[PDB]
Amino acid sequence: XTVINLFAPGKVNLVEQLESLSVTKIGQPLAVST
Amino acid sequence: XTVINLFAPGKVNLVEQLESLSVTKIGQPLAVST
Amino acid sequence: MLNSFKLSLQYILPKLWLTRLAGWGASKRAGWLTKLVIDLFVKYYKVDMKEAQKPDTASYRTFNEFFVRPLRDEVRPIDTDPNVLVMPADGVISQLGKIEEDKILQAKGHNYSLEALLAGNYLMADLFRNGTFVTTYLSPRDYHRVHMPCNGILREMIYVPGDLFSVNHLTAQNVPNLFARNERVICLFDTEFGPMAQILVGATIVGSIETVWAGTITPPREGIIKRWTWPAGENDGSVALLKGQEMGRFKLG
Amino acid sequence: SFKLSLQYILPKLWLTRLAGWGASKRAGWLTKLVIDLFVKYYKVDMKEAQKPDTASYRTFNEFFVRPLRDEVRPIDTDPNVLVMPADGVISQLGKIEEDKILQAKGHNYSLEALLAGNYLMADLFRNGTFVTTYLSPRDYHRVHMPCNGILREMIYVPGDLFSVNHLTAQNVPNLFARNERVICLFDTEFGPMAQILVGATIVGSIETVWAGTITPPREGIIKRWTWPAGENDGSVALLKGQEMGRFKLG
Ligand SMILES: CCCCCCCCCCCCO[C@@H]1O[C@H](CO)[C@@H](O[C@H]2O[C@H](CO)[C@@H](O)[C@H](O)[C@H]2O)[C@H](O)[C@H]1O
Ligand code: NA
Ligand code: NA
Repeated sequence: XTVINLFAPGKVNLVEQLESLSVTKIGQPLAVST
Repeated sequence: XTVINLFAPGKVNLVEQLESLSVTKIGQPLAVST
Repeated sequence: MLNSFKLSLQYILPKLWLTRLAGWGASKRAGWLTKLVIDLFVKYYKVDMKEAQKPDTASYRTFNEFFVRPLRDEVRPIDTDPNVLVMPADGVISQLGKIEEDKILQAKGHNYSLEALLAGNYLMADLFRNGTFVTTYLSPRDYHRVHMPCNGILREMIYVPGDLFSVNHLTAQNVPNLFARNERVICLFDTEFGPMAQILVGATIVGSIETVWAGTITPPREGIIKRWTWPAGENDGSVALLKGQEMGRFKLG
Repeated sequence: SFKLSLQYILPKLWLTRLAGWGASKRAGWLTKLVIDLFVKYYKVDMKEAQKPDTASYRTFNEFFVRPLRDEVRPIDTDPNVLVMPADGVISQLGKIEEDKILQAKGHNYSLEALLAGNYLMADLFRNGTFVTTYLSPRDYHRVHMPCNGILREMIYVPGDLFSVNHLTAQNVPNLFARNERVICLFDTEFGPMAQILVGATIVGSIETVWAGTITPPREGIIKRWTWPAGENDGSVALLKGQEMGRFKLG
């Protein structure tokens, strides 16, 4: 296994399509700067 | 089990008779202010 | 109380001794027997060997060599918007979203403490209260190395002893503090997006954790918290990593 | 050496919970029998107990945490004297050599590791003084204040339940830094003071007088409580030789 990321308040927005059980692939968008 | 005491540097002197395997009893002297 | 044979095994099974036994076996050069176990694994978990640099299962001398196999670069293009942070790991999102003050979601309806995940480090928790979290689960079929979401200067690493519970829907729903009680490595970075933590959490069998700067962190398991620090990026002795670069991995043992 | 290997093989936590279950049972004649066998084998001095009558204890744990008659533990009256918090024997004592505390001849452990990586708390005690007291099965199992103290911080630290004896003190690395323990930090007239209660196999249950039973349960995470400075609402103050906590089975 498990990787946990933490980001500071106000700093990133998670890509809106991602939810529990969304497939992840290295290099694909996770979050965007605010 | 075990009790560990920590004291700040230069604050107490351990009574000089105490060593490894000295019998302890609650209320008996352990240390003195410097 | 949930009366569940499978759940009770999590508490009865000698998870540490099974993890050490698996690490012993996975480190062995066992020729045909290595290849057999890898082939059974590849079949049962539906591993995609076409993404691997070495697609031939005979090319791996040890099961652990196979478990940590590299991918062909072409197959994981790194997004080029510098405003975009990318997924550090192949697998599936477990949970993600807002850190609700000190609370992170483990499963629908089940929270755990940010401060507990960070081994009682309230100064580090102060960086992330009301922030954002992402939990990625890597399954046996997935690539087991972990890459950077963005450019980062490494500032702090914390090794946290803990349990080796399995991670699945059953334990996510029923084991309190699952990720805060499992053996893990906390990595804290300075980034363009402020402080960022990337935490590698072990599980039963898959209990060995490496970083690219420190090598194998575990095993062995010395039972104590260990802390490393590095200076700010402008200073001698700093460690910097780029977006999509390898930062660590998991393996058996 | 066989005995050392068992430390790593034995289901220490399940044996501790089994003993806790048994020790919490109001089992009449069987409670009294186990107490009497224990008193015989460990040569317990029941004359020092408030209730010397072994039938007066409804649970083995009630017996294990038995109070003493006040007369038999007179508290030193020099206000410049700190007193022993526990009946037993000194394991090791002396100077904290920068971050290093002596476990046994030729084995050190880290002050920061004992304090579960709390570097700000370690900074209070670097180059300070430590005392490690071992309580045996025959000893009184409550722990008393070495001096007047205002409680400021308590930290519950999950960990192992290794046995504590000469063999493990000599051979188990980080014995006290890896065992389940409760760290208590006080303001005193002699500066910051820590009193740390470290569990062992069987004797794994830790209480304080302000919080009750800290463990069990064992929820696998560090927990931290804070209290204000003295003479503030919510403050917790204890006098020299007052009871501050105890150990029991479970
Ligand atoms: C999930 C984990 C499961 C992974 C699958 C494999 C696990 C099975 C464990 C069985 C033990 C096999 O043990 C393995 O035997 C072969 C014999 O060919 C040895 O082979 C190697 O070392 C021996 C000497 O030690 C040399 O003579 C030999 O030329 C060399 O290649 C390995 O060094 C040994 O590690
Ligand atoms: Na192998
Ligand atoms: Na180990």
